[PDB]
Amino acid sequence: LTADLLARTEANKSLNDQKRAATSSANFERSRLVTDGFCQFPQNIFGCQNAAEKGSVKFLSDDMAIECEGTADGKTCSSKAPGAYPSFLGL
Amino acid sequence: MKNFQIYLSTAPVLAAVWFTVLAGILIELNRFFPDALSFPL
Amino acid sequence: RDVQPYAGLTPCKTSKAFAKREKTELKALEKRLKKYDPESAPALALQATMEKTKTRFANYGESGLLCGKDGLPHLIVDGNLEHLGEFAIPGLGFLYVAGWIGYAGRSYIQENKTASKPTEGEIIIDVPKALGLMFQAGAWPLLAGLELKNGTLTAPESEITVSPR
Amino acid sequence: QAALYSHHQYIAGFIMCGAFAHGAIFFIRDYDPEANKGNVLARMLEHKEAIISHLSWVSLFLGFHTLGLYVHN
Amino acid sequence: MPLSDTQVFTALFVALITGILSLRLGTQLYK
Amino acid sequence: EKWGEDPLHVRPIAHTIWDPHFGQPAVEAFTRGGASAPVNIAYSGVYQWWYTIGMRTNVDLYNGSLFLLFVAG
Amino acid sequence: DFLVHHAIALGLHTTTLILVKGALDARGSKLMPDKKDFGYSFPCDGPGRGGTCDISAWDAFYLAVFWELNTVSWTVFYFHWKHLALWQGNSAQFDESSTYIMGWLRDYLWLNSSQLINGYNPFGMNSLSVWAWMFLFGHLIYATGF
Amino acid sequence: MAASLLPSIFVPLVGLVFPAVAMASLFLYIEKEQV
Amino acid sequence: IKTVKIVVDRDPVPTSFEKWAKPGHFSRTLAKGPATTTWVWDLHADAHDFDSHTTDLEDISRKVFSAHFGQLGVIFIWLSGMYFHGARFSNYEAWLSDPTHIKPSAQVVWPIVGQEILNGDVGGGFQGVQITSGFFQLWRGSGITSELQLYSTAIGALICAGLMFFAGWWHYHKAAPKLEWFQNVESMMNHHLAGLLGLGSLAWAGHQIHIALPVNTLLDAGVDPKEIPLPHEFMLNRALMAELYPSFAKGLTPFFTFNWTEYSDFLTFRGGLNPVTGGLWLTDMAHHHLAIAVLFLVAGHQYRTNWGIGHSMKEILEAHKGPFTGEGHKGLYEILTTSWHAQLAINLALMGSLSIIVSHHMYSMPPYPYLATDYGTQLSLFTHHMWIGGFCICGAAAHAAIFMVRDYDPATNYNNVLDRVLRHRDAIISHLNWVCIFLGFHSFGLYIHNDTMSALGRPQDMFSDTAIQLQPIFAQFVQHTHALAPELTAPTAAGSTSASWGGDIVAVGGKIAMMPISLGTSDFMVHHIHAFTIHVTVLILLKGVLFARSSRLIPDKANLGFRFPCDGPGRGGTCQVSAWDHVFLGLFWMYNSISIVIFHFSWKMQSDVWGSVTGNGVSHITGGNFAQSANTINGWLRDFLWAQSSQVIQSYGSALSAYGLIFLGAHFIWAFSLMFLFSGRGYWQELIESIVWAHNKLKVAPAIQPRALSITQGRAVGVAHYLLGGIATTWSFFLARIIAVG
Ligand code: CLA
Ligand code: CLA
Ligand code: CLA
Ligand code: CLA
Ligand code: CLA
Ligand code: CLA
Ligand code: CLA
Ligand code: CLA
Ligand SMILES: CC1=C(/C=C/C(C)=C/C=C/C(C)=C/C=C/C=C(C)/C=C/C=C(C)/C=C/C2=C(C)CCCC2(C)C)C(C)(C)CCC1
Ligand code: SF4
Repeated sequence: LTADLLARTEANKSLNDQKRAATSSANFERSRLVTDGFCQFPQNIFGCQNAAEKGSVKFLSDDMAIECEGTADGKTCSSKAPGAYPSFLGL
Repeated sequence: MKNFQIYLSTAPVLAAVWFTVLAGILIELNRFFPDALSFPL
Repeated sequence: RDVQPYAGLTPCKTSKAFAKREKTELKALEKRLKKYDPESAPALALQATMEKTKTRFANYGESGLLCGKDGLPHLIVDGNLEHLGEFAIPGLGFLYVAGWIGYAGRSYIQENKTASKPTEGEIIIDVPKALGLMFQAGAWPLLAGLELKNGTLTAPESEITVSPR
Repeated sequence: QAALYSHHQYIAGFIMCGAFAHGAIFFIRDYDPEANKGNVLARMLEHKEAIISHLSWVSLFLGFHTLGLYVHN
Repeated sequence: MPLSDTQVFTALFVALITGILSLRLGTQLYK
Repeated sequence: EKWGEDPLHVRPIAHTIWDPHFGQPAVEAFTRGGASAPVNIAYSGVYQWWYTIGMRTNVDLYNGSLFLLFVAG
Repeated sequence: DFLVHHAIALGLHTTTLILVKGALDARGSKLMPDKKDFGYSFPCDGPGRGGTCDISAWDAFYLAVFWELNTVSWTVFYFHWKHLALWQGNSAQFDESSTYIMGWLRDYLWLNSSQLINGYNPFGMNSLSVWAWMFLFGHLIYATGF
Repeated sequence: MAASLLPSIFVPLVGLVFPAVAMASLFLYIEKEQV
Repeated sequence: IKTVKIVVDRDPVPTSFEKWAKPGHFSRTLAKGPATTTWVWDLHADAHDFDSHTTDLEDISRKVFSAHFGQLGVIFIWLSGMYFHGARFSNYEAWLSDPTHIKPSAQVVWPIVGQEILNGDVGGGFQGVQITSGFFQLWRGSGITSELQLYSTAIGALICAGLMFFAGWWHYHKAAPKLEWFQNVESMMNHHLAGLLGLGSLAWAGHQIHIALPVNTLLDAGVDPKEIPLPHEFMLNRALMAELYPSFAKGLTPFFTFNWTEYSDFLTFRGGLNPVTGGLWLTDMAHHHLAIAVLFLVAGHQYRTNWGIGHSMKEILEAHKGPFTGEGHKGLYEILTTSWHAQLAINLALMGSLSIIVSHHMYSMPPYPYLATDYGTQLSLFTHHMWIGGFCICGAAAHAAIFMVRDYDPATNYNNVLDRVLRHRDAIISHLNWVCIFLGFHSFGLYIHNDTMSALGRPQDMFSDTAIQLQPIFAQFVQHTHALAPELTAPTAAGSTSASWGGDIVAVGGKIAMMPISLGTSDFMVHHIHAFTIHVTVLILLKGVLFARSSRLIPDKANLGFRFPCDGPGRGGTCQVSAWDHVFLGLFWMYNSISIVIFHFSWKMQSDVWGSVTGNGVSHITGGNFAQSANTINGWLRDFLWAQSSQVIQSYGSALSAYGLIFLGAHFIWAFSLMFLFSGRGYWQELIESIVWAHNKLKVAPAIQPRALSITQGRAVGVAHYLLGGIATTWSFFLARIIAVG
């Protein structure tokens, strides 16, 4: 197993680096969504995480998009489950 | 209920609420009018 | 605005050391930026910080600030008309606000002193009456002037407890 | 120059503390309220609370604002 | 020019007399 | 005397050190001025004061010390 | 210089507060009306009446000596740093770093303590070893006082 | 000669001999009974 | 022989806000109302003094149980917060790919007043406050590879916090147990060994085997976290788990036939550190937790509860007596089943000692991947758990004294092991004081003599390694026996417990995970210093406990209370006689000692262990100056305080500028504490009188009369601010230094 897993680590390394950069950028931008003007007063009435999950966010949503991009087939993605009840209060 | 409101009206809870709100307004003013060394004229 | 030099302090807008301060900070920001690729969120955050630094330095230039040899703005508090916004106007704002706070407090303590159990209301604040007195304390300077003129601001000497000496 | 300045300032501060201590001692041992009745000294005793309170005010103002400006910087 | 030995010892003997006088003053104070 | 000759390039000497606890590096490091023994560098300004008042030689200082010994007696 | 002179004013006003309070409440106060009957220096009047520790005028002096040492240290720190900047020929160092406390802690205390603490070390000693020993000596006495 | 002799004598005299006699003497007086 | 059973009073107290509206309901003097400003401090001081509220022990026990429930809810909130921040405010996923070069960070500040500079360049295309809690290393060692797992456990922790609060409400307002429920200590031990520690360790061993072990093995092999199969795919798919570790192809047959040697691939006794991650082998930790689980499960069947097999702890106490100890341990069962404070004293003492051992064992044997290499988290964890330990020990002394004043009954302790201690407390305290003096004189002169000799230019007369050899021969002997343990006395161990004993320095990514630690003369001197400082803290605390009820100065001290300021200026002056005041001074010395322990740790690790191998020997952080400089107070002042302060004092304009600001602020708080410490209430009360005159002049006089702090409260504030300022100064110094140097 470890042989093929290392082989596809080598074959997918660039995409996972992009994934890690995107999630880190999302996590950092999560402190600047009002200063930069992404989840302002209207859009963040509910959870701005829910805004990123459902609506549109410059960085958070990006991660939401690539987080499950190009993952292993057959297995549920390491970054997110197939489904889940909504985050507690969009938190 | 009413007693809880009275409990809120206690000195510590009211101090915490009043300073929470005050810090909030001061932070918002320093966000929308940032970096104010002096009153402009 | 263009301010005259005063107390051997040149205006910050025309000060070379002020420009050096701006330059230095902006270069530091660039250095911090260089390690981040432009697409990532720290790069945009640092660019926004650079913008903020530029507009701060610009605003300090235009606001008629006097800089020193060090290159940082210096406040003139002697009362000069050209630098009243440094101390006088914010000083007036503080004196107004602090007097409001104090007069709201004095009004509440005097009103609660008439209650059946004043000390319990001292820790459990009657919020409606409190807020009424707080908003009445908007005209603190007037009401304080009335108290001073009528002699009820200050308690007489005989009523106050003093040491036996 | 540095040693002499430090020397005389520390000596001065101690001497000042002694002056005030000996005045407290004067008030205890040597002050006669009956003989000093009505003079400036008995008047000092009469408005001592005002003096102490205004000293407390000026000290509090100076320390609040000086420390605040230092912390701000 | 260093001080001569006679100078040092004369000053030291004057000091010894001064010290004797200091003892006389101390005894007189103690009374 | 030497300090008077070159006031700006001679460190004043306060008094010789005779410490039994000194090691050889201490004896060799505390020998400043033109002393042949370990010394302390007079930071009290007495050299400048005595030079300003006209004292120039060790004999004048000795005469002054003897006179003040007599005054103390 | 503005900020340090106001610090000095704080120190003088507070030391004077403590000392004038001691002098004027020497003969009695509301906590202890008959203080003149106990002399200048007494320990306290017991734990009763809430507690009367450091109530005597002697104790007011004892408290004011701390503030006096603090004020004089502030003045002579100001003197020494301003003059050191003058004597190196770069007065800009003080004029830059005296506006904030870290500047005093770094560019004056930490910066000028380098040669002092190196009076003696594992690589021998120099003429400042006695002053290093006295520095640590005074630290010892200060702590023992605590 | 004074310079080579007197320090080596008077430093122990003032820092070991005089302290010993003074402390012993003061002890004997302080502990001396009133009568 | 009472039967162990569940007992409850149904609906003992109604749920209502009427008591919230009325402050000080729990007392009688505080219930009437505030006459003076002392009332506020009295309210907060006796808020959790349940013994002084109600006389009956049943209500106290219920209050303690539900308060414990509330604390556990608070802890679960804190854990939920930490995991949630590690999910939405961190670079844990980036750090997973590059743990050696990315700084862990799980806190990002809002950009408001220029504080955005605190968001440091921690790596991974991320900015934030670098964290030193080691949470990233813990999560990696637990097998967490995605932020969703962190979010999921954070939400679980929040649910559990809600459940903990609900349990406290249920067990105070709905189903409060009776007193006879809490007094079932046999059952308590049976459950808290077999079920809390035993089953908890078994559960964690199962997690480690089924989730952490495969995930961390793949990470060790170099597999990308985003390509690793999910934990349920390892726990459930036995073929997938057996691919990594072939013993899983045999199922549970070896387990149930005592063929446990077949599990040797994933249950090992390797010892030492993982060369890739620099942490303990996870197979070793799994086998550890398994054996711990078994040992506690067996040991939790010691005590008889409802079936005749088992022990009665009263009997095994009373049967232990001897010629020197009179009646022995008779009556201690009554002490520890009818006094919460006695139990609290024991449990706090052991918790504090344990936290200390935890710090030692975690620096020396780093249990987490990429923990040792991260010097900042390692120093932070050591220092933290040291401070927690010293505080808990001081509290143990305090609660020992509280029991001794309040809950000690001479009738039930006639000639037992405690009464005889109270009957020769003079000998104990005099010998301890003598020991304390001896230790201090010798150890300090070891430093002061060295200072003097160095200043006099006599290095050959110093106590350094070169001049006079005070070698710690016994500690070196222990190091030798432990380095040779895997050969003779621990033959099945493939390696030593730690690399600190000797040989084969462990390096990960250039930096040293673990390095054998040497012990020269400086180590001797600092360890005897540690013993000195410990013995003085023990002197203070034990003197307070033993003289809590009486002394030759005050015989009637038991009725004065545990916490009183003095007995007056009589008898020459009776200040700080109460055992509370001993805890005050005891707390002070505790602080002092910890300050030396953590300084020794920091300097020794920076000088002789931490560093970076470059193929040409070790390049330590400070260059190994400890062995030749840590024998002098000047050496600590210059080469440790002055030298290593450059990071914190020059931290302005960088992400560590917050550490510099805290450094100054903590200096201020310490000096501010000196106000409360060096002064007394009488002065402050008179100053208040003058200020009250000023207020009365303007008719601003408060209804609640202003009062100076009580003398006990003044000492309390002084010690609290002193400990805060000193510890926060050391915190800012250590964190800024170790983060900047790396
Ligand atoms: C960032 C700005 C800032 C901040 C945070 C503070 C903070 C503070 N100031 Mg400072 N101050 C500032 C700017 C600031 N000041 C400036 C720009 C000025 C120039 C006007 C002052 C002048 C000033 C004075 C003169 C005093 C303070 C005092 C205080 C403290 C209580 C103030 C208050 O409202 O209490 C609540 C208010 C009350 C309880 C009412 C009390 C009376 C108030 C302070 C003034 C009203 C009296 C009236 C106008 C006459 C003034 C006479 C005066 C000119 C001598 C507090 C620590 C007071 C202090 O600590 O001294 C002991 C004080 O006496 N401040
Ligand atoms: C011309 C100056 C002068 C004069 C005449 C006096 C005279 C007097 N004072 Mg005042 N006083 C002075 C200066 C003066 N003092 C100063 C400057 C201070 C401030 C420090 C004080 C503070 C002061 C207080 C607080 C009190 C007095 C008292 C007294 C009286 C008794 C002194 C005593 O108790 O015995 C002699 C005193 C001592 C033997 C104690 C000296 C202990 C010193 C501090 C030890 C110092 C250690 C040393 C320097 C370290 C060496 C170096 C180290 C490296 C080893 C006496 C009337 C007391 C009294 O009852 O008044 C009526 C009293 O309560 N005075
Ligand atoms: C650095 C240490 C320190 C500091 C800050 C103070 C401060 C003070 N002392 Mg103390 N004192 C100290 C050491 C110190 N002392 C020591 C060691 C001694 C020897 C025993 C004394 C002896 C002493 C006496 C005997 C007297 C004072 C007095 C005073 C006041 C002088 C007036 C002033 O400066 O007001 C400015 C006040 C301050 C700088 C205090 C700190 C206020 C902070 C900045 C505000 C904090 C706000 C912030 C939101 C807090 C967050 C906390 C949050 C967690 C709740 C002030 C409260 C005098 C007094 O009462 O005058 C009225 C007085 O009579 N002190
Ligand atoms: C298998 C049985 C078992 C287990 C696991 C525990 C576990 C615990 N007990 Mg103990 N206890 C037991 C049996 C058990 N108890 C028995 C039989 C009695 C009666 C003699 C007591 C009486 C007792 C007292 C008097 C107190 C405790 C306390 C504690 C907690 C200490 C805090 C700690 O270590 O956090 C470990 C934390 C965790 C393991 C996190 C999860 C927390 C939950 C609560 C664990 C569930 C345990 C529970 C027994 C099972 C649910 C039963 C419920 C549905 C009825 C800990 C949770 C103290 C406490 O904190 O009170 C709340 C306390 O004051 N227990
Ligand atoms: C508490 C710790 C813990 C836990 C939970 C597990 C759990 C597991 N281990 Mg591990 N293991 C552990 C510790 C643990 N292990 C330790 C310490 C060791 C070292 C000796 C091992 C060594 C080990 C090996 C070598 C193997 C396992 C395996 C397994 C699995 C097999 C379970 C099974 O079918 O057995 C029988 C279990 C049961 C009969 C219980 C099921 C009962 C259900 C829940 C009843 C519910 C009924 C309900 C009332 C009504 C139904 C309807 C309702 C749902 C609606 C399981 C996931 C095997 C595996 O497949 O791993 C990949 C395997 O080969 N374990
Ligand atoms: C398992 C731990 C434990 C438990 C259950 C208790 C429980 C109790 N203790 Mg013990 N104690 C402990 C640990 C513990 N303590 C430790 C570790 C110490 C050493 C410090 C002590 C020292 C101690 C003393 C000396 C005394 C007690 C007392 C008490 C009782 C009353 C407490 C109360 O209402 O105060 C409520 C709590 C407070 C007033 C504390 C306020 C917070 C302080 C100032 C610290 C905050 C520091 C903070 C972390 C820093 C940041 C602050 C920030 C906001 C700026 C109660 C029985 C008192 C008693 O009468 O016993 C019967 C008593 O006199 N305890
Ligand atoms: C650096 C400061 C300092 C020093 C030196 C001491 C020293 C001492 N304290 Mg104190 N203490 C201090 C600060 C200090 N404390 C502070 C700030 C607190 C917080 C309030 C305490 C709280 C406190 C308590 C509560 C207790 C102590 C105790 C002790 C003793 C412990 C035994 C010991 O050290 O061996 C002996 C002494 C030393 C090693 C001190 C240094 C002396 C050096 C080595 C010089 C040796 C002789 C030298 C050559 C001089 C002779 C020649 C000379 C005449 C010229 C000792 C007298 C304990 C005690 O007395 O029981 C034993 C105790 O119970 N102290
Ligand atoms: C306690 C700590 C300590 C220790 C262990 C030493 C040790 C030493 N010093 Mg240092 N020193 C210290 C503190 C200390 N010093 C301090 C605090 C200072 C002040 C700054 C100095 C200043 C100093 C100087 C200036 C010099 C030394 C020197 C020396 C050496 C010779 C001293 C001597 O002649 O002892 C004489 C010793 C005794 C007469 C007796 C010692 C005690 C006996 C052995 C106790 C035995 C009790 C026994 C176990 C009980 C048995 C009972 C049984 C019968 C029932 C020695 C290495 C000298 C040197 O250069 O040598 C290297 C020197 O010149 N020291
Ligand atoms: C500008 C100027 C001028 C003027 C000046 C002046 C006028 C000054 C002053 C000064 C002063 C005016 C000062 C003062 C000081 C004071 C003090 C320093 C005080 C103190 C006090 C005390 C110490 C007290 C004591 C006592 C007591 C406590 C009680 C009893 C009594 C007695 C008294 C004993 C001229 C033109 C000439 C010149 C130039 C400059
Ligand atoms: S506390 Fe204040 S009053 Fe009580 S004894 Fe100590 S000093 Fe005298």
